[PDB]
Amino acid sequence: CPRFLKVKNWETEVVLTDTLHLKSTLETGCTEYICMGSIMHPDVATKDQLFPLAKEFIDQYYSSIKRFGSKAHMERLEEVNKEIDTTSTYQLKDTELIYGAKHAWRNASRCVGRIQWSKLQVFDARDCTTAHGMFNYICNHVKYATNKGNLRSAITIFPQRTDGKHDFRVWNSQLIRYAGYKQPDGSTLGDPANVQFTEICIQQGWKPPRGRFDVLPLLLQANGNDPELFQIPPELVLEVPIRHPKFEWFKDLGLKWYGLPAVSNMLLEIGGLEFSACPFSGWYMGTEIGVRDYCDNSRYNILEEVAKKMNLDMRKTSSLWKDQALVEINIAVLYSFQSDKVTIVDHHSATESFIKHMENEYRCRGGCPADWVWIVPPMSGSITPVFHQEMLNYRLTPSFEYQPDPWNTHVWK
Amino acid sequence: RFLKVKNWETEVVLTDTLHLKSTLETGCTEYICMGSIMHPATKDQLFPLAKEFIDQYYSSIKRFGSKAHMERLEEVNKEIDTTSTYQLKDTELIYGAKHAWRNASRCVGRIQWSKLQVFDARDCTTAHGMFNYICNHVKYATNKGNLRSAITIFPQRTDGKHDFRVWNSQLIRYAGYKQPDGSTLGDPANVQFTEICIQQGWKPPRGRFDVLPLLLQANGNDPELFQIPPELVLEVPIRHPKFEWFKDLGLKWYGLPAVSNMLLEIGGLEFSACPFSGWYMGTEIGVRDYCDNSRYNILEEVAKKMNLDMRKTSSLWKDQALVEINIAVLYSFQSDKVTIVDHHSATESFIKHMENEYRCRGGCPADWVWIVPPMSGSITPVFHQEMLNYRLTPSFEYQPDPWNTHVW
Ligand code: HEM
Ligand code: HEM
Ligand SMILES: Cc1cc(N)nc(CCc2cncc(C3CCN(C)CC3)c2)c1
Ligand SMILES: Cc1cc(N)nc(CCc2cncc(C3CCN(C)CC3)c2)c1
Ligand SMILES: C[C@H](O)[C@H](O)[C@H]1CNc2nc(N)[nH]c(=O)c2N1
Ligand SMILES: C[C@H](O)[C@H](O)[C@H]1CNc2nc(N)[nH]c(=O)c2N1
Ligand SMILES: [Zn+2]
Repeated sequence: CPRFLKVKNWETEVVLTDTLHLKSTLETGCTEYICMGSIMHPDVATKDQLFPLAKEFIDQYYSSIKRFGSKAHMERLEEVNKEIDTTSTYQLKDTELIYGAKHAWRNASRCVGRIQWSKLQVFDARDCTTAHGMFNYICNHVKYATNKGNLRSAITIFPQRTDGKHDFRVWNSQLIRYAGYKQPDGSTLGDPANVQFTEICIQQGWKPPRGRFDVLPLLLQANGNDPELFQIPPELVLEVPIRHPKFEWFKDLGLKWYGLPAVSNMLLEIGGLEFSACPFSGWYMGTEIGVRDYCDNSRYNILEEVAKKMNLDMRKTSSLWKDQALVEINIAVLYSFQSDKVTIVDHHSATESFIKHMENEYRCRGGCPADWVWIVPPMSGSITPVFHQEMLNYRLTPSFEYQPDPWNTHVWK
Repeated sequence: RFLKVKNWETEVVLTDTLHLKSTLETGCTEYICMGSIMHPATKDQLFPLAKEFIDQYYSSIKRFGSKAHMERLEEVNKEIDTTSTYQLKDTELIYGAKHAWRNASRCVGRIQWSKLQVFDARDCTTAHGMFNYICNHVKYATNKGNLRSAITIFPQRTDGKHDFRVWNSQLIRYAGYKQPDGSTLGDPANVQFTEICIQQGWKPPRGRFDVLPLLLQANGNDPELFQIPPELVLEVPIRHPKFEWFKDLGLKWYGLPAVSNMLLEIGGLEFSACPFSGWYMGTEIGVRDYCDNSRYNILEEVAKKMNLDMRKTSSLWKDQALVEINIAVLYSFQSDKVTIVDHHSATESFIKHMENEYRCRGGCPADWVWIVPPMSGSITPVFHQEMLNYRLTPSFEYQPDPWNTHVW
């Protein structure tokens, strides 16, 4: 592969140069003959597979702290090696675990908010053994990160995978989501995207309120055991009711959303070690709620109803009634959140900060992998600076990875 | 491998087999994806390519291996052998052009692919000849507002020294002027080209919407300036249906979108000059042309006339101005009976087209980065549609700007 790759920004003519891609550790899905950049998703490690993976991580850790080739470095290599040989695995030091987590985020090519990658509170939950313990750890995470609306980014990391039959898993794909209920007539109540999961919860014993915005319980799996249900204390779930700075009628739509975006279904990979339960959270970009959650057809789909109250001609598409309503919904979301002093970032600010971040990363690190398809906001694309920014995508490690839904893989006891 | 693509909104899955046919590169590797990078012959090189195209041609008319096929293969071989090139049959020229459109992964308008009027200009020898051919193109394709897709194909490349080139990147564009006080009049993207015309004898009206002259190079010679007759250049005054003040902004645009800087490749032959034209998707003008910072950059002005609170980004004043500006463009074109499509309709049609292609062709190369409209992304169906990108020939390729390679 070429040593230097150049990326251009077409708005500003700025050309950046990328050397970091050479450290790419895995497959993107693309080949020389086909590109899969718009494809969403394109058993344990052996002693022999694990050795080089850990050395790679450790070397990079000691390289980061400016102690490469030092005594401490070679001792750590020797200690890890002995440990893998004797136990078929190894344990990270707390310093290494934190470094690993921050760099997983730093390496997340699909994340527009990485400017903050080094401010991340890491909670080490590797001493956890039961689902009840997972519940305590998770509640503690929610409260710390919510911080009465002044959100703080954080991750809680459960014990790594051992044999594969003892994984810890949060079954919710996000810590806080709303329930979805399929009706006999085929209409859905709540968030239609979570019908399947809601049904599992009800099967497992959940008593469903059957409202529009019901916070789902946690479904938590410890040490390969069957999952257990817990209700997050309502007082820990910060919520924001959506109103509009102009249309007094907007609050009549009865809309609200949760303040904490917290992904819980991904697998954290550090130095060959797999952390299958690693809930992490930041704060929302407005479009996530105002465009995707509210206006996707297979989601809350409020476009028509908002358009009606906006009194818009809705017979033609070329009136751009959808577009017009979309803007207002997003003005509302950003407005309601700022008013309740709950941290949120609009897509203009977020994308600008990312360009600054990206430029700094080329400077100091020699690149910054980014997935354009995800970075570019789902509205007003070309009026944000990232639309014009050429990006290179590649997978560096440590990383956050997708993994199978656990209800497909679980062996019930 | 058979490859699957899912739409996430409808959960529809299509199966891609067509991709097994490509030989050209995409730019990506197993380890690096360049999906957002804009720009990622002899007797021995030329024949297999020729063979492939002719083969795929006869395969498409259901006469593969025929006597017609075999002789054509023989004919083409003897010709490359003795002349270091070959000429396409007329039937082959049309097919080749239609399929280069059909394979244009960055084009959302491909549902129209086979309704293409092809003008053979391979008999052209001079820039005057070129100007005449292009004027006929503009007049036909413009058609008094009822636009018709077209392509005009000039002589192929021979030796690289005698190249046919249209120098303007598009047939119709507005001039851009560098002001004393640092600002810029007209289209800032065109300032260099605009300057090259002035440096060639173009007397510029120095307006905000001066149609540039044509700059045509024939057979490798110096290019020559020609003014398109104004009655052939249709334009549209932009007005808004509620904001009566909108017309006072003084905005117009041309009706004919016509790319002239690309290279059409067929059977290993290279047509360096092949202006092609369709009709506009509204966002092209409303979002990109009017509101890019490096372009006409009118968001601020419009937001002013709408009296929006422009202090913080989180008011989305920019987004608000954006939607209104686009409503006007669609409204104006529709009011002047000039063909235009809005991004909602174009994307629907494109998804429909994809379905067609998978069904009858086993796939459809598509560049998600380009297909997704530059505003209101995820409320158009293409946002949620996974696309596979790969390079099929015949194809439209980029080429260097002529002012960087030309020996005057
Ligand atoms: C601090 C403020 C943050 C902001 C503003 C932000 C912004 C975003 C946005 C808008 C997305 C796209 C989400 C979607 O479309 O579903 C995203 C994805 C992602 N973020 Fe960030 N994020 C933040 C914090 C974090 C943190 C703390 C982590 C991990 C430690 C993280 C890792 C990721 C990953 C791995 C994805 C891809 C998720 C997926 O593929 O489903 N982000 N981020
Ligand atoms: C008939 C109606 C058509 C519509 C509505 C349409 C739509 C579009 C749009 C919106 C773009 C993006 C342009 C940009 O962002 O600069 C595009 C690009 C493109 N179109 Fe189409 N198009 C049409 C006809 C055609 C025709 C007739 C051809 C060829 C004969 C064609 C081939 C291409 C190619 C090669 C590109 C990419 C150009 C580049 O890479 O700069 N399209 N089309
Ligand atoms: C760390 C982090 C930060 C941030 N701004 N957003 C996220 C995603 C949060 C999120 C919350 N609930 C639901 C989702 C869904 C939205 C719809 N997608 C299809 C799947 C993920 C995503 C994560
Ligand atoms: C065949 C065709 C159809 C269509 N609807 N649009 C196009 C693009 C036409 C077009 C016309 N003038 C100017 C441009 C520029 C706009 C700014 N871009 C950065 C480069 C291309 C593009 C081509
Ligand atoms: C098909 C396409 O890859 C898919 O719809 C992607 C597009 N870009 C996205 N971008 C973000 N931020 N989040 C998403 O879920 C998606 N979905
Ligand atoms: C860097 C990026 O590839 C560049 O901004 C692209 C993005 N997508 C685009 N999409 C279209 N339709 N037209 C364009 O000119 C571009 N520019
Ligand atoms: Zn790729």
